[PDB]
Amino acid sequence: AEQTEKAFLKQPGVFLSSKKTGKGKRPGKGGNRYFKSIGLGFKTPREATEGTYIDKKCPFTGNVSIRGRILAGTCHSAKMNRTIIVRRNYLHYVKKYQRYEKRHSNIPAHISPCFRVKEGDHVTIGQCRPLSKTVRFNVLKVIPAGS
Amino acid sequence: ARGLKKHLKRLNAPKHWMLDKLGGAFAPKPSSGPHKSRECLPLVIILRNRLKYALTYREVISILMQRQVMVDGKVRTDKTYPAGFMDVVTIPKTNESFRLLYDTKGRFRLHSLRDEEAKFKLCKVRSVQFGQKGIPYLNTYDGRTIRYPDPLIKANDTIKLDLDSNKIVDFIKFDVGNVVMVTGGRNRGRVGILKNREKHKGSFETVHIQDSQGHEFATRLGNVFTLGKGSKPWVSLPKGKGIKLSIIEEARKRMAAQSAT
Amino acid sequence: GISRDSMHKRRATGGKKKSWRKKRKYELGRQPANTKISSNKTVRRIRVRGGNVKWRALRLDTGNFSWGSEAVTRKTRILDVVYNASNNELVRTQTLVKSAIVQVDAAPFKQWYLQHYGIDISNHVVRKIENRQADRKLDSHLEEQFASGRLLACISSRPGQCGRADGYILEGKELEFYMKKLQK
RNA sequence: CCCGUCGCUCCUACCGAUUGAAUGAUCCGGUGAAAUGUUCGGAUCGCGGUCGCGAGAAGUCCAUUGAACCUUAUCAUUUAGAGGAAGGAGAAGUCGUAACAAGGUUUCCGUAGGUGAACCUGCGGAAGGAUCAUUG
RNA sequence: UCCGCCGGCACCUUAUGAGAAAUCAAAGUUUUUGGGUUCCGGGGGGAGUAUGGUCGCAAGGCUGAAACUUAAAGGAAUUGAC
RNA sequence: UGUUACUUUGAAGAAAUUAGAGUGCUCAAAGCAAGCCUACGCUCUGUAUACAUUAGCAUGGGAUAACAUUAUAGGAU
RNA sequence: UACCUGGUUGAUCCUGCCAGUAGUCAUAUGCUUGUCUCAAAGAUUAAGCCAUGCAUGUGUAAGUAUGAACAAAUAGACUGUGAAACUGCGAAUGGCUCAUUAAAUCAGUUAUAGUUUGUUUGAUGGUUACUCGGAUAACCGUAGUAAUUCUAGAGCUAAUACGUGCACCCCGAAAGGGAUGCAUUUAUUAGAUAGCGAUGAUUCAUGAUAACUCGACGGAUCGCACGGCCGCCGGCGACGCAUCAUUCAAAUUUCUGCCCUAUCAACUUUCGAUGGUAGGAUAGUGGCCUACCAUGGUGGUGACGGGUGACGGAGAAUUAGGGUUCGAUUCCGGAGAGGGAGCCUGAGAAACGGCUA
Ligand SMILES: [K+]
Ligand SMILES: [K+]
Ligand SMILES: [K+]
Ligand SMILES: [K+]
Ligand SMILES: [K+]
Ligand SMILES: [K+]
Ligand SMILES: [K+]
Ligand SMILES: [K+]
Ligand SMILES: [K+]
Ligand SMILES: [K+]
Ligand SMILES: [K+]
Ligand SMILES: [Mg+2]
Ligand SMILES: [Mg+2]
Ligand SMILES: [Mg+2]
Ligand SMILES: [Mg+2]
Ligand SMILES: [Mg+2]
Ligand SMILES: [Mg+2]
Ligand SMILES: [Mg+2]
Ligand SMILES: [Mg+2]
Ligand SMILES: [Mg+2]
Ligand SMILES: [Mg+2]
Ligand SMILES: [Mg+2]
Ligand SMILES: [Mg+2]
Ligand SMILES: [Mg+2]
Ligand SMILES: [Mg+2]
Ligand SMILES: [Mg+2]
Ligand SMILES: [Mg+2]
Ligand SMILES: [Mg+2]
Ligand SMILES: [Mg+2]
Ligand SMILES: [Mg+2]
Ligand SMILES: [Mg+2]
Ligand SMILES: [Mg+2]
Ligand SMILES: [Mg+2]
Ligand SMILES: [Mg+2]
Ligand SMILES: [Mg+2]
Ligand SMILES: [Mg+2]
Ligand SMILES: [Mg+2]
Ligand SMILES: [Mg+2]
Ligand SMILES: [Mg+2]
Repeated sequence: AEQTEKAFLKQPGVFLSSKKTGKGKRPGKGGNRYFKSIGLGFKTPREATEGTYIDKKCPFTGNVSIRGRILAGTCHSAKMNRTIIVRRNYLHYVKKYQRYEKRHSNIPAHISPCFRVKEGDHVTIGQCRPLSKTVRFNVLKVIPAGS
Repeated sequence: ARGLKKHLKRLNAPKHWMLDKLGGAFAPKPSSGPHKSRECLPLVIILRNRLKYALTYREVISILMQRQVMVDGKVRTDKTYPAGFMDVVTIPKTNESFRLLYDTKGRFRLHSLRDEEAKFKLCKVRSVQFGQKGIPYLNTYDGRTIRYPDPLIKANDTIKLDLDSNKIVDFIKFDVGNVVMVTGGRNRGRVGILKNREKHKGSFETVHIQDSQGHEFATRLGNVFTLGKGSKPWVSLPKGKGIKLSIIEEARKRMAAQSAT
Repeated sequence: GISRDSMHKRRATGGKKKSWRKKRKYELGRQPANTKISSNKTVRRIRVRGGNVKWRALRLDTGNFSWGSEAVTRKTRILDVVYNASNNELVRTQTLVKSAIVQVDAAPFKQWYLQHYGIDISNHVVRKIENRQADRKLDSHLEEQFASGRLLACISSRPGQCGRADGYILEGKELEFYMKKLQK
């Protein structure tokens, strides 16, 4: 099961030992799994609504809100645990020569278990509060490469 | 800095105050109050620079310390009190009463009021939410909090406030077709009819306003202030009536004035 | 003193950060409370930013614990720390921290259970007690530890911040998870 | 017109034994003030019924932050140095005559050896040659 | 042997072209300035020297300064003198 | 609902400085004043406006250009 | 003003530099100098060292007067003025400087649904008490020391100082009892649908319930005016406590953007480097820190390191256009107070005209 850490992982505020049944109640009540819509036209993946993973940093089932800048890029590294490096490609204008030069920036981003990603895939990241020393973004959508 | 700044350098003061740059090294630092420091007019400016009643910083203190000036029906003795948009300033000795309204060039104008019209003001609703004990309340952009508001009142609406009973007399819902005034930005002081509302999720909302002469200009929702329902404002406007003339048109009027005057 | 600034840290690239200012008071830290279980209660008042107050508990012996399934909360004595997911060394030192698994006295809850269900683990009174007994269900694992007089509980408060050690009685799969860790 | 050695004076830089020197910074290590938290301690004061209750200094214990000093090490900058040795400048030094004419052995490039000095010679190459030319 | 096509090493005449000119059918289509792209130069010396790095058994190769010095050095062409 | 660059318009955007409108400090560099008539005053006196790379935000345009995509359609209906 | 001229030859056309020409809110220096207006001025080398003086104190009708203080009056608590002293507040602004600092500061542009915020402004604070207790300053009088707003002991007496204190649910023989303001801490529960609020988006605002805390909270304060009912009731203010919103702000934070150097090509990670889980700490997010686990993170699109006689910007000089150079200095932001470090007070300081080493 998802219980792989030394502590017992559970969603805060969801009581799993209630005598009554959660049938016919909203998410997060009656022991039902909690999930939410982040707005901005993004859809909640089915893997997050019907999943069993616990991730307090998940934008859909965690305790993090999306607000600020929405960015897009390509997955550059997917070797960390629930974190990826997103490469953003842009052109920098050189004024004196009236021409452009290719530049890039690596933006660390948290990816919830509901998303499947591989190097080269296109991802959309929404800004959130600092999650680590360098992570300030959360993956919101993944488009497989060649699709 | 290790705390709060208590001084305002004269060149750093808001431009709409129209303070001469060589008048001194400092400008009146607006005190905390209902209006923001960048969107207000301190009483010292009003009494000395606008009305000429006081000739010096010292004389303003004398006038206020005699309790001869009232803002929104209450006596104010603070020289740097932040009087702002729609505030009513009353001077019983001179029998004068003014409302702070932006002229078409974006500067505060002391619009003289009649005695009857000086008994109320317009306020823009900031938000409506439940307070302690589940009691609903609304707060405005002039620092006022009103409990038990009408359930129909929502954010961005305008409420007519009576300065005597201190109660909401009437309110205007924020909707397309009403007459509004711009209270900030490039188009500050312009009056027109709200024609459209463009919403952008997660971003500022843009509102398109059409002038009575057909001129259309845009601005942010935060800079709009509804003045009346339909096309008639509930308050008296200055001579310009929010009509912004081009520099060519303004120059044309000046040339004609010299010929006649 | 203790500081929470990032100046001393390396950059994400690995390069060093040359210092450009001294430590600020608004980014300070303080010594850990290291709250311990002891009958000599001691909580020291700490003045924090803004003139507010924090309560730092050095020693605690009782806590306010809630039985979630029964929706009853009672003050009970803290007996022992049995498991800690962060550092096992905090268990043998009997340190009270949030999310630590502890054993609490079961006596306060037994009295309520007898007073509520009329069971050990006046005409109108018996009328309702039997009515409530129809929908009475008690977990076997939870009942087994009532005999010993100790209930496994998890601390949900922060003794070093609020000065109190409150929690809830373990039950359901959470109880199964932790009791397996203690089965050695 | 003009090349180099040698001889004389001056200027700039380089090499150089001296485990060169000085100065500054940094790393590790050692020692470690003060403060804070903790432990113990209970001078002393107050309040109740010669026992209790409360407050509490000096000092002490452990930990934390951590100046400062002292090693080795590394780096940076500046600098002395017997002697060796490069370049340049300095009206009118010595020895030749290598380059410019087919410059009197056509010149030059790469490479190798040799000679007071320019230079000489071997091998391959170039014309920037002194030949745009033999269907004779 | 004759005509023609594509490709190659070149040559001859010519200026409507270019260039400081010698000369070039490209070294042309450039102040009427822009097809794409790589390398590379910034007065003459000091100097392809010093130093560090790197390659080589060595010979040396590749990379490569400064102090200082100097009003010229140099390219093409013209008339003389030799 | 493939993603961008580009372009158009707009919103936001400190003052001072720069450009610039008005104004006879005697001129000028400046300043932000003043003007009008002769009353217990007036002109609601004036203290405009433009510019402000790049990046970001929002409308219109889709030529040029970049990336992505295509036939065992996981196609459209 | 979209400009050139001298210099290589016997003479010529070139390349090419040297020299000349003009400006600088550009410094120094030389000589000269009548008037008006305007005006920079120990930045550059030494953020080197400093004699002396001054630069932060503060009183309203409204906290506390028995000066053995003054003035004016004449059996009363005081109630004309008021030094001193306690209490309160401020001294975290301003001013000065540019040493450190190269994605750092900073600029435009974001976020706080990630926090604190004296004050201002608005609203909101339940159904011995005819007023408690003990101290202390000024004052008074014994003093010590070479000496300092260095210091000890005794006698007095105040408070808006200090310490106190009137101030629906459960149990149940439906009586009675418990809890019952606000705040604090935890858990359960509601917060719909398309009675029931808001957002692009929150188990959010907020409600109910079970308990919890040894809660600086819920006025033992002051001025003026005197009235209305027959002892009762009552006006206009001042000051203060708590909560929310607001204002004044901070902190942290998103995206893009910075000069020379490769004779700097690898750097980071035992002792945090990148990320995960659980805690600790913080006003709060976060390797900010601890334990455990994973092996990541950056780099010719120049990481890392080095140089800067490098604070950044608004801007300044010169500019046909493009551009080049400069930006210590009055506006904004940051940083420092001989070098480090630590800390108290406080709403706010890692403060230096505060303290400790
Ligand atoms: K600050
Ligand atoms: K020869
Ligand atoms: K020859
Ligand atoms: K030979
Ligand atoms: K041919
Ligand atoms: K203060
Ligand atoms: K910024
Ligand atoms: K910058
Ligand atoms: K934190
Ligand atoms: K972590
Ligand atoms: K204070
Ligand atoms: Mg300051
Ligand atoms: Mg928003
Ligand atoms: Mg010869
Ligand atoms: Mg011969
Ligand atoms: Mg010869
Ligand atoms: Mg030819
Ligand atoms: Mg060209
Ligand atoms: Mg050269
Ligand atoms: Mg030019
Ligand atoms: Mg000559
Ligand atoms: Mg020159
Ligand atoms: Mg005092
Ligand atoms: Mg550097
Ligand atoms: Mg950045
Ligand atoms: Mg809630
Ligand atoms: Mg954490
Ligand atoms: Mg660790
Ligand atoms: Mg600079
Ligand atoms: Mg510097
Ligand atoms: Mg500057
Ligand atoms: Mg400097
Ligand atoms: Mg200065
Ligand atoms: Mg400044
Ligand atoms: Mg400081
Ligand atoms: Mg000094
Ligand atoms: Mg200090
Ligand atoms: Mg000083
Ligand atoms: Mg100071």
